[PDB]
Amino acid sequence: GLPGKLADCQERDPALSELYLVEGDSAGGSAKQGRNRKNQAILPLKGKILNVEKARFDKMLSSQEVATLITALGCGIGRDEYNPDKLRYHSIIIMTDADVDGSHIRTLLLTFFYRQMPEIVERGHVYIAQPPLYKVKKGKQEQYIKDDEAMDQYQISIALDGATLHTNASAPALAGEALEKLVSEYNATQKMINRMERRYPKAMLKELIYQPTLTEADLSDEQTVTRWVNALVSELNDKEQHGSQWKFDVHTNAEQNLFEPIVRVRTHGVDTDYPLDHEFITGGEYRRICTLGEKLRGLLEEDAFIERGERRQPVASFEQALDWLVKESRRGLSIQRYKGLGEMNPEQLWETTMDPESRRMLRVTVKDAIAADQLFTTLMGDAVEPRRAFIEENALKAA
Amino acid sequence: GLPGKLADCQERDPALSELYLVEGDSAGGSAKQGRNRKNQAILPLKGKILNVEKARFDKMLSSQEVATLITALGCGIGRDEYNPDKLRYHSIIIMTDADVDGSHIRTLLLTFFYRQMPEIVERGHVYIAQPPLYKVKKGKQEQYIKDDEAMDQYQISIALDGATLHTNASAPALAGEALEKLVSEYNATQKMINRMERRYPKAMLKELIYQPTLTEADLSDEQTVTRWVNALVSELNDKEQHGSQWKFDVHTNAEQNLFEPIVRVRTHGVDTDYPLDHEFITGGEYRRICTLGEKLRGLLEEDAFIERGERRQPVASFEQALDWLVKESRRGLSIQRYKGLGEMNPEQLWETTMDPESRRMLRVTVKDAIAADQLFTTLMGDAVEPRRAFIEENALKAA
Amino acid sequence: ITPVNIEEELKSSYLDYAMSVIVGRALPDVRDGLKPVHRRVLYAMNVLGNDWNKAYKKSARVVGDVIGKYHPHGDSAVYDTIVRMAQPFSLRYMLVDGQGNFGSIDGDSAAAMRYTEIRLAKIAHELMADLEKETVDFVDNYDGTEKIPDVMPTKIPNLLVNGSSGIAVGMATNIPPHNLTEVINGCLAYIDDEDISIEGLMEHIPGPDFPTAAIINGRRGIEEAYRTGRGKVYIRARAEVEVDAKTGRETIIVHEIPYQVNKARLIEKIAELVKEKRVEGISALRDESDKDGMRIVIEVKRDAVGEVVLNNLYSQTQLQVSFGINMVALHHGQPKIMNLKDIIAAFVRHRREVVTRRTIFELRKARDRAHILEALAVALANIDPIIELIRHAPTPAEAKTALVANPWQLGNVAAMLERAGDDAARPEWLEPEFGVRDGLYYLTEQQAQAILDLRLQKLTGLEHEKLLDEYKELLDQIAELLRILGSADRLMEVIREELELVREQFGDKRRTEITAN
Amino acid sequence: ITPVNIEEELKSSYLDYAMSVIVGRALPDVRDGLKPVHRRVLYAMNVLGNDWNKAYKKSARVVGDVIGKYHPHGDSAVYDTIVRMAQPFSLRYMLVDGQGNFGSIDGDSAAAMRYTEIRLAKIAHELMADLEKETVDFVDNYDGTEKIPDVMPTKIPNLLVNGSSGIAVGMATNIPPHNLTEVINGCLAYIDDEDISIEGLMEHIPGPDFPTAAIINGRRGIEEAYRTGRGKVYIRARAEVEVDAKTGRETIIVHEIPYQVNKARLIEKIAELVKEKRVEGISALRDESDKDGMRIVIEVKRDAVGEVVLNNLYSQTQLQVSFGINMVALHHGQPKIMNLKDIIAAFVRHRREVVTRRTIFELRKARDRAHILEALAVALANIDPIIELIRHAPTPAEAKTALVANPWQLGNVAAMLERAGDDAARPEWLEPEFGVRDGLYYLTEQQAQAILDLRLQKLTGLEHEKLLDEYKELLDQIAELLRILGSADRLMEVIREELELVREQFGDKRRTEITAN
DNA sequence: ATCAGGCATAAAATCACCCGCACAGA
DNA sequence: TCTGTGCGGGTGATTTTATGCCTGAT
Ligand SMILES: O=S(=O)(NC[C@@H]1CC[C@H](c2ccc(-c3cccnc3)cc2)N1)c1cccc2cnccc12
Ligand SMILES: O=S(=O)(NC[C@@H]1CC[C@H](c2ccc(-c3cccnc3)cc2)N1)c1cccc2cnccc12
Ligand SMILES: [Mg+2]
Ligand SMILES: [Mg+2]
Repeated sequence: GLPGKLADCQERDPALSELYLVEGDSAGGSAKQGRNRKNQAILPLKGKILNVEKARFDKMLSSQEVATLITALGCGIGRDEYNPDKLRYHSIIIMTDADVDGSHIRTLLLTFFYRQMPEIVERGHVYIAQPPLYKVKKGKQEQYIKDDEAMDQYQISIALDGATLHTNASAPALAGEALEKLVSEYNATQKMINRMERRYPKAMLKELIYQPTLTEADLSDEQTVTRWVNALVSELNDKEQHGSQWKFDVHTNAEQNLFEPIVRVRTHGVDTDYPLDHEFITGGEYRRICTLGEKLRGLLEEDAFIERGERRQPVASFEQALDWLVKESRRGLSIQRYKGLGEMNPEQLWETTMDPESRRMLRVTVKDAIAADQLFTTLMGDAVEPRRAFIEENALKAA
Repeated sequence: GLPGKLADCQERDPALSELYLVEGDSAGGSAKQGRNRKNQAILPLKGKILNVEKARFDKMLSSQEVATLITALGCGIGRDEYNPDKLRYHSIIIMTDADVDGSHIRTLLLTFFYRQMPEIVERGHVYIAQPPLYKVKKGKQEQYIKDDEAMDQYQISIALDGATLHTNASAPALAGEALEKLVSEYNATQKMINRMERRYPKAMLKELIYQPTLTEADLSDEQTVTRWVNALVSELNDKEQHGSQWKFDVHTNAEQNLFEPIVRVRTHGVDTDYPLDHEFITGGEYRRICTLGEKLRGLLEEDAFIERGERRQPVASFEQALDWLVKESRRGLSIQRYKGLGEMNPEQLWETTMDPESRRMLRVTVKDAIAADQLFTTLMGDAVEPRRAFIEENALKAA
Repeated sequence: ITPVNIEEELKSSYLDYAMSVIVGRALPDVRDGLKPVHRRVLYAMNVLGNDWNKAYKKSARVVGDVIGKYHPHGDSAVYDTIVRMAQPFSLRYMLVDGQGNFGSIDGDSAAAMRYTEIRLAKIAHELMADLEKETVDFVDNYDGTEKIPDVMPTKIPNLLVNGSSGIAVGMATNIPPHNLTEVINGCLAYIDDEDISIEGLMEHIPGPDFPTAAIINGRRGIEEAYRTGRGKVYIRARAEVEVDAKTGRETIIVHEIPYQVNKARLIEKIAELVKEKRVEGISALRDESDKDGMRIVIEVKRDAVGEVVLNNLYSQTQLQVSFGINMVALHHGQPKIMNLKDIIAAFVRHRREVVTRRTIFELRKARDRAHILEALAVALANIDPIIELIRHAPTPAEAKTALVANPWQLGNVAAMLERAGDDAARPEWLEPEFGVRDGLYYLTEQQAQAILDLRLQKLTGLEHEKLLDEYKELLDQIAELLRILGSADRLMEVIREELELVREQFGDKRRTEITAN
Repeated sequence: ITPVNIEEELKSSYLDYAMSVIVGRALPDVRDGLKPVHRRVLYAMNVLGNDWNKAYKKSARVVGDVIGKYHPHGDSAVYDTIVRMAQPFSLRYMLVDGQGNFGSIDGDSAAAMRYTEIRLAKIAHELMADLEKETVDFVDNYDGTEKIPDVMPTKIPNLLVNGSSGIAVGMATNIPPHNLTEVINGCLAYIDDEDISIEGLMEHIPGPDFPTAAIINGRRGIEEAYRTGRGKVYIRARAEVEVDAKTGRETIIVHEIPYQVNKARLIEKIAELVKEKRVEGISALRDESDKDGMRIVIEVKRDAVGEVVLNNLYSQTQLQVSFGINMVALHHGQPKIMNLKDIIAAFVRHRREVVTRRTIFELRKARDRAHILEALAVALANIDPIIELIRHAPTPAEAKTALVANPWQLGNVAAMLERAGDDAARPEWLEPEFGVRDGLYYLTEQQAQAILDLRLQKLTGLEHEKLLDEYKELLDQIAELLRILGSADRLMEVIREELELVREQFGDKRRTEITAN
């Protein structure tokens, strides 16, 4: 029969009614108070549902949540009673939470529809709702942030609201098109450096930005490369604050006539050597920090200051100026991150997620049928060895 | 059949087996680990049981806890199947908790046995267990205290361990038989005063101990009674710390020729009069504080001190000396009060409650059969008006 | 094995349970209108610093603190009484702000403890006013080491502006809510004349006021409850019948519903009554509430009359309920049935005690501070011998004992010390040996240690005038508190200003209409 | 409505869940052997002051603090991992003391949270040693405003003396417990020679040690697990057959049972096997455990042989189990299968980092304190012009700016200042303009404020020698820390003494016997 | 004339899913 | 050649009693 926890709508015509799938009574109670009563319906769920691929057909029919979901749609299950033209709602919307536990429930809900009712997915009746994640209150104005990249762009734009970088007194300042490009290039290079920490020390790579560049033609002379490596290791001992010792070596080679400097360090009583061979000089990683250092070696003389709106403070480095500019904008700021639909008022959930004039929604489609069911067997199947190799391979791609 | 939560014993002969009734899995788990496995059995209960008097016979048989309790004993219920010689245990022991919620469960358990199985109660098979209430650790020695009166006696005895009351220098001290009698008489008078607070102020009654006594023959002269009431109200203004004003009156009467003083006070801007008539002078309440004041008006001159074990501190009043004697004994003391059987280790529960060589236990009997079932109708019956009059009457007896 | 009788075992056990429920669980006090459950929750929220103008805080912290420190009785019952303070259809004046999902009027339950945020309301700070000035008594915990107040020093008359609902052993209570600006006027009318009758007190307080508006139908049951303590009233919903401009069709619109009435159950009951053929003339039934308010639409057939159908729904459905008034509360530790005049007179007595206990604490604190400032001001006029005596001492203990050995001469402060005449600034415990005798000053052991802890930056010419101004301000504040404690009409003059300020700050309007039959 | 493919929606959602369980829920770290659940519980017990030599505390307070401040994941799962640290049959070295009802070996559950009291054990204070000296990193909460340590600065090698048992997505772990005095000897043998082989490291650590004793039957599966990471061992109970002096009756007595084995289920399984007629020769079965230990009595029939019945129960009942060893742990943020030598070598590196991070903090603190004490000692030799300059100033700000305007002459402290030569006590951030130049001293803004906050009781003749002795002690402590940071053999000499002290304080004996087949 | 329900503080319990690895039973 | 079961750290839900006064349904 009809389920007891289903809150139906007043519309009886299909292709004008919608069904929402939520994650318990906490989200279900907030969704019912802020919906449209004429053509929207809510159905709560009781937690993690059964895995269809790992279970047989006999265990599937005896489950309680699956039977409720089958009798809510009204189309049917199996092959003898699978007329798909008796569907009651022409829009199925999944509105699980924004945690990592909500991502697991969406995976089981997606593998239930594809493995049991494929024609509903092929005819385009399944949607995915997108609630916001951040709420930012800046004094008197509130905004909603979709994802982390929009949060980064928002905090960069609120840091660069007032950008008057004065290189020296009685000189024009830089603002607008130059500061944003410099900040973006510096952030890209700093993001590139943090992925290179597994092979080189972090303090050595940041020193190479302000050092003069080394070309391929300078590797044929001993004096230039030994002067470059001596000037590199001279100031690393000067600015050291954690108690480390730095040395250097020449490493004269006979075949493939070159001279490759060697950097030696001792951190906790352990000595390691980091060679700078021909692969590092001609590589693409040294080119980006060389092009960054062309516009940074210089540009800051004595008596230099920055002003955002009214506050003047002298700086001696670009990093100190950027840190003072970032830290000033985080005074009257409050950031709240949502981890469930029960944390929102019913007025807030309607205006951001369920209003059909100001909402964003996805529509699932199938591209290749042969390549789709091969991925469902690997990730959701009984065997554990292709799953472990699939997880381990994608971890190397990010690093 | 046999219940699943019953932990049976290895003895099959009746009149050598015991059954314990406890209050859940928290007490039941602690009772099973510290029992004697040969001839002791444990049966937990699920909370508050049904009221037998307010419920009909049809609702009683459909209950789950009552059916478990019936099938555990094995005697039977009703009249067709009530052979009472098939009893499996000849000792039924009730071991509920030491809260006020544990006293309610014992009342329902007592009214189940008397109203349904009266021959078991009449033949003497029902007992009541008595776990201890306090655990006192004095430095390196631990003791268990049964009730509040034993706690009061213990703290009085630990306060009066060293009692060297010196009235003056170069004089013998009082110790032993006199200090305990003085402390007991003073505590009895102070307990009598606190029940008299509803009719007289507390500060006025404590002043009458050190005042000279007033006889019946002194009520026939104006000068003596006005001097007595003036000397009474002179020092109440002197020692006042809460901002009150005290006055007096003579109140000359014509018939029944006497002179009764009147005490007037103003506490928070409100004025009240407290007459001291002929009923108060000849009453038994004034006699006790008169006999207390015969041995206290005096006995403390200048340069007086007390010493308990090694500490000498001068005092000017008996109350200050008693307070200093009490407060010195509460330095290395820790008091823990139990509120359930799950707070005790299984080693501690065996040595104090369940060991048949060092335990205390009661045995319920019936004195008058006519007067017993009349009390069960009043307290546990449907009508609410005799119950309200029974509760209100006993509150007046304590005050 | 000492035997006992079954008559005395039953009597001793049942009276211990019955007295604990009456005094310690239900039946709120008459002076603040709170059960012991509510007082510990408000005190624990006050200790944490969960103010009304600060950020929100999760309810799990508050529930954990209440369970772990003050209230050892369960976990789910503590969260149930928090959400009753935050629902606007449950209390007339709410005490908890709340944000998230706290249920609905259709019977929806609240969310879990991990998803909701709470903080104190602005009106809840008036209940705990002047708590840290020794105005109430404190009791121990179940295991010691913590202190809980016995009663709250409230400035707002509770138990009338809100209600009570509890079941005990042998008795129960049921009190309706009222309006704040009317009960404050009644309290002021009691202060102006203590012999005010029930009829003279009822022209300021006409009747109860409910948070869900509606209509009270009748005046006979209100006057009986205010004289005796027991009475019965009737509550009626607000509805009307409207016709169409073109056709003769009629509809029934419901705007308000009575107190403690669910809406979904009412709609289901009306639909069941139509289906079972017990009410005739109804063809449709919807629910279009939206955001502007409440609206329920009932369709009337063409062959029926809309007035008769509306009159049939009053006597069959839950569009008219009954309320049974029964006022019991704890007075001096025992239950008592009270009328309207007893509740008003038990509030002014509490206010008198609170003010006269605050004044003594403030006076003692002021006199101690003035006693310290006198010795601080004396020692700055004798800087060189003080420094010489300190520098010629091996240990600070011998330097402390050398300060009290000799009197110190005055100078440049005699005009200050002569203004504080008639011993108005001396502490009450001070011996007559010390103080100002002749032209010399005698120090104590407490005053000598304050000189040795004086900082080196106090020797400038700026802070001395600050000390003199602080001494002048302390003398004026000492004089005013003695003028308050001297008389009683000044004491009653202080109380009226606070009540008028409360009426000005938290005024409201009447929602419920009182008519006749 | 922007469309998406079902291939990329499935891949993106499943990898976000799988990486969070691996890194943030299960699979403990290799440096301290703790999951993220255990670290927050121990840190919250450390913050409250729940020490081992203080009074007990209720578990409801600890669970409420953990839920409300650090761990937002449920309530019943937090209490389940607390009682696993207190049961003596569950962990080899317990971390929580506990008092009350914490379950039994027969399968009894623990009591509620309102009835049990817990506090830290003495061995748990070695895991959080030197936490407040900047030796580890700190991370944020789920909502900010609180800080949680990233890893613990432990001195005791965990993950070997205790074990691990967790299930992740794609992998799982299973590590047995060991003995403390053997793993400390293996750690010292690694320090003395870094090229020690597996066979040379196995003469100090012969095998696992279980808290329930019993017998390990075989040596082949132990050597395979210490070289590769995977292996299988067998655990056998201890039992014997005894005869009667007069009659020829025989009985079987069981003294010990294997690891993770319930006793009541074992007795029920033996009784069911007798009832179903699959084991012959058993006539009775009891359980007489008492307090001296464990004893299970099985009766043997007269026509049967007691050795054959005992050998039949090993291969049919749960008197012999199997253990599958599989060692995975997080190393630099990624899972890895490890052998015995990798776990030992990852502990000494952690100890090196902790000591060399503690030394820098102590050196900086000592140099700042010496810098303050120099300016405090200088100003006491020029008392009269300091007092004159303070008294002739209107405001303390002008008095502060008047102190740094001119140099101050030395006297009676030049012999003290010349002992701290070669700039060994100067702070690293100090400018070369200030300090001691010629025979004069130059003050800073920080040093000038410390003179203005000097108490008046510091002018006596006692505390000056105390300041000089404190300066001498600070110079010696500065010299020793530089001698530690100078070389590496001194650094390895500091580490060995702590390990020997841990072995002396928390030594034990082996419970499990290792035999051959 | 009898029975059941709904109003606020207190007691006590229990069951269904995802995730890998080894083993007993059928 | 299948089918349950148990180990630990996560998600979600659910029923039965005492005690008083008033109503509706049988
Ligand atoms: O419980 S107290 O003594 N009174 C609450 C009343 C009782 C009944 C009334 C009420 C109950 C339910 C609804 C309701 C339920 C479902 C749907 N539609 C409405 C409405 C009102 N609410 C109390 C609790 C907590 C804090 C209190 C603080 N000062 C006074 C009383 C307090
Ligand atoms: O879960 S942990 O990773 N290992 C516990 C082992 C797993 C299995 C083992 C065990 C389990 C059950 C019994 C048992 C059950 C019933 C009857 N008779 C015995 C015995 C041992 N106990 C862990 C938890 C908490 C704190 C930990 C601290 N340092 C290490 C591991 C810790
Ligand atoms: Mg969720
Ligand atoms: Mg109990």
